[PDB]
Amino acid sequence: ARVTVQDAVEKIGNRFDLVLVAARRARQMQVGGKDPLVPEENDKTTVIALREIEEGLINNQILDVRERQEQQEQEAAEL
Amino acid sequence: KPLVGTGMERAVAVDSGVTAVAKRGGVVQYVDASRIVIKVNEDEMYPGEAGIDIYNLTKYTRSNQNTCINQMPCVSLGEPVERGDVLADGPSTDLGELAL
Amino acid sequence: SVTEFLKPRLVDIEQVSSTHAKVTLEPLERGFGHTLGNALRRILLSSMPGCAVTEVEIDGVLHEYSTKEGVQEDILEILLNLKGLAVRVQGKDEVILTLNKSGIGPVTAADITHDGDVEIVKPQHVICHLTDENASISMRIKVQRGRGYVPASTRIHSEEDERPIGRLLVDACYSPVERIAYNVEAARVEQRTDLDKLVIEMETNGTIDPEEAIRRAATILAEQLEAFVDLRDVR
Amino acid sequence: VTEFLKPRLVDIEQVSSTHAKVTLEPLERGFGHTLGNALRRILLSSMPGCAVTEVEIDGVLHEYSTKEGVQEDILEILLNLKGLAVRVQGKDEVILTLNKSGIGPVTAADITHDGDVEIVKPQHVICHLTDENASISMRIKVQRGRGYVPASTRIHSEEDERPIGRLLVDACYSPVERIAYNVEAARVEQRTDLDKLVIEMETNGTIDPEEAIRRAATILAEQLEAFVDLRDVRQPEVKEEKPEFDPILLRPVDDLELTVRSANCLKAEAIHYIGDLVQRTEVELLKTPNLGKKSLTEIKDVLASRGLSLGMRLENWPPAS
Amino acid sequence: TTIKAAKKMVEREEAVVWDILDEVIREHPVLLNRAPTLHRLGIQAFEPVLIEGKAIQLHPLVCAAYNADFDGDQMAVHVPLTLEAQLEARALMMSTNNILSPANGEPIIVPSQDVVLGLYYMTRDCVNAKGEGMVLTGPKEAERLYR
Amino acid sequence: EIKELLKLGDLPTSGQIRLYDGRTGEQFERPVTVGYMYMLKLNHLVDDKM
Ligand SMILES: [Mg+2]
Repeated sequence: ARVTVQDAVEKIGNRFDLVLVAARRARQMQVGGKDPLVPEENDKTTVIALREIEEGLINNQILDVRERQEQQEQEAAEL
Repeated sequence: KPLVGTGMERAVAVDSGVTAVAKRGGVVQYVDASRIVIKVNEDEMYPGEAGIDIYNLTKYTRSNQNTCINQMPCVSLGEPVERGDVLADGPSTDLGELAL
Repeated sequence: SVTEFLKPRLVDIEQVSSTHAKVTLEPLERGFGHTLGNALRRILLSSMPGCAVTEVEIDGVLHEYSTKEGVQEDILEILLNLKGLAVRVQGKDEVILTLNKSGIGPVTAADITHDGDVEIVKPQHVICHLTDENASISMRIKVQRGRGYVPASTRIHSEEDERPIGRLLVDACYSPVERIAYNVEAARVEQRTDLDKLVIEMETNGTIDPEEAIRRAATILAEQLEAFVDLRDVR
Repeated sequence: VTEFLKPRLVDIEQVSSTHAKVTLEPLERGFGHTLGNALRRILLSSMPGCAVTEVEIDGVLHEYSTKEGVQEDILEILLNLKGLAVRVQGKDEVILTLNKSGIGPVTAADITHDGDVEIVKPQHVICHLTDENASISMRIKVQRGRGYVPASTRIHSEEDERPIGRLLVDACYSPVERIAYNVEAARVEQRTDLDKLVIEMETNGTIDPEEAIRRAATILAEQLEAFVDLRDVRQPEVKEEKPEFDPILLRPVDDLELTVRSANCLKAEAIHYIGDLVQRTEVELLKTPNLGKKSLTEIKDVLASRGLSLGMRLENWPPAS
Repeated sequence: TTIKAAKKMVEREEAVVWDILDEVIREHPVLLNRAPTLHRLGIQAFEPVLIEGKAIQLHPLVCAAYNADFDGDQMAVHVPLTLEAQLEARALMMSTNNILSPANGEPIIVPSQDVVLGLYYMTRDCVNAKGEGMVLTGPKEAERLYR
Repeated sequence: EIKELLKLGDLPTSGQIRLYDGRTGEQFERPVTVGYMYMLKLNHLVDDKM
């Protein structure tokens, strides 16, 4: 149950890229099957995405470097 | 019955033929939920083929707006009634009065 | 003294009429008057053991939206009048009574074939008007004791019990009480002041007993209170 | 079914150890309102506790006066005294001395170590004191009452007499500071909405909030004991005493729901009671004229729905007619 | 497991499936929409809670923004149906994220007649009442004295 | 005329009767007016709109 996201607007430049990176994170988490890093409350993926965006441990650049390193390590394991 | 009426609720109840009106005054002969048999007064009685009057109360039937219109009896046995008096209040009527 | 005070007690069960009654409780120290009054009024109006009609079975008519040659009123008003009456059962909780009558006249509740356990609180309640002579009314009336009120349509559990056409359902709005007013006034004590005596007047259907209803309400309130009288971090 | 439901609490928040939030779920359609109202009206007015009752200053006889040594007025000292939470033993009323001066602000811990009583918050400041030669003291007197006591009922006490002890200050005998009950919707597995109670409360720290709730519940139970069913179920004793046959036999023959012709020809044979018809066979029924296939089958089928048999052997007849 | 049995269980409406419906709407907001939409706030996002009656309960403090009095106005509800759309509805068109009118910086969530009348009656001080000119030490004391 | 009609019955002439709350069980200040008004049910049922 998320009621206020004003601090998220304070964190990211605007709401467009905010909801874009939130959608990418939710796609990589829910239909991606990966693991989160924030304690949940038996909820959906949207509100935990908003929570981990509000904290600051996940953003555009962090998602970019994470997916890049994942692709690199997958290519390395592929040999 | 609407408590705060305007008086017109009587006339508007008898002008529209939604309720059963007494065509000829007489005495109540037979009361039923559907059929009302009224014995005609011998003064108002017709000269030939004398007899009685029989009103068929319109039972539950679909109106033009899917609303159930029905008429209920409002007279007791042998209750004397005059010409033009009400006999069975239809939908939204009570004792000959528009009661929406 | 100032702590561990007294308790109220029933001191009158005076019935001003058959249905309208008035009980008095005393004594109450202070503030307990309005508290207990509102509490008991809410508990009484909320739910009490009721024994109204649930469904009927008329052999002549098929569905409640029809007529019956011989009777004056409509079947819907018959159902409403049957809802208006009240009965009292002691042994069993559910019972099927029979209403059978003939001949011209105002057929009231007294014409039913009563049983030993089932009792009619008021027979003067008119049910129908058998206007025609050769008109014989004969029907079954199901009455089951319940708690509170339940609508007619939402009371269904399957679709096989309603297959008999004669089974006509009515909303079992069983409620012995109809209105519960209360007030407080000065009480009597050998040497003290500001003691409050409470008075509850109740206009009821006449089925349940005033003291019995007050005691049942007090029991329900005491149970709901003991539900957390010693509440802890329980799950 | 004359069987109500019981709540199952899931949230008991004890934030700050003096400001509690309890939930109760589920309840009936209206039990939450009455429960919250009763609990509020009890905790606010009818809740025996203890607080300050009387103040004693050296020579300031009037609230419209001041005394050097403090940076406030006597009304501020009275307001601070109004919150001095302190609990007492079985004693009904006890005085406490605050014969102390100095420099720093005076707090609640400055009261003498009266072992019979104990203050909740000794660190609670009583009055910010002037930092120079502030030579001023006072005395307090605490009691135990029912609930909030205004100054009006003590104006009569002021009207009675006037020794040095006659001062004026309210007494919040109720140990709870604030209470708020609320109702919300609850979702039973099939029922859509029922009353869910939410009780927020805050006390002076004399007792635990849940302890105050339990005490209010116990006092309400003590009040209601005089009418609770006289017992758990009011009848843990069952017996039985019934006659052998049924009173249907004494009922007239017209209670059989038969045709008028059949009933007439049955009454014509002096058969006006079911008990006088059950103890005989139908070999004599056909002897009476106008007793054909309709009347006989109707009579023998009505008793079939009643279980009794046409033709029996009983000697107890007729009791008592 | 299969779709046919699931549809049968849903249409039968067993008492067990209610928790599934409660969980699936716990964090899945919908879009309330007024029939005439003139400004942005004609469509808003709201987290639904399950209730009875075939009527849609609405917050009183938003109808003024919706220009929808309670004289019989009919409104519609839409579902995002997409994770991206759900996140967007929670982010941009959320009720809490829309309180300043798109026309003026003034709050569109201005209180309506009932609440302001209640508060005006509450704060309208008289000259003589119970507790005239007494003294208190906290708002909780005032709440106790009032209740 | 309405004043004298109310005076005929036991009802107060002011036409404003005090009320008591059902939940809190206390008295409402500012004695409100209560009466018996004729009301109509429109043909805009929710069962035909949902
Ligand atoms: Mg409108």
